[PDB]
Amino acid sequence: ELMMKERERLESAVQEKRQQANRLDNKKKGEKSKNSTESAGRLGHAKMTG
RNA sequence: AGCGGCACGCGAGCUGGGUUCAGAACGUCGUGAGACAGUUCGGUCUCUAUCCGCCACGGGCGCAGGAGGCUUGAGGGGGGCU
Repeated sequence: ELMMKERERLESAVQEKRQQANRLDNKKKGEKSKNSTESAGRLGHAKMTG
């Protein structure tokens, strides 16, 4: 009952590949709905998404 | 009641609403410290311009006797609506 518990757990933290697919949402030309809130202009030391 | 470039023009010209500095809470994953382009309320922006560039006003020797006065125009700018 643990291998059907502690492996259902494992296949739902690989379910946070969703923040990979938001940069390419429509994947063709996503000038996306986060590209006006970046502050990443070489300074303002901020953690990137990758 | 246009489209586009000018380091997605412009912070040694000004603002700091946005997002991702330290505080705190909701949902969700984790036994746990913690975490999530998922949401929410708070958060320090620096008196003296050396050199090119620009806007206005000056000091010398020039135009081959020393001075006053009125002037032409090479060239360049502003103005152009409905």
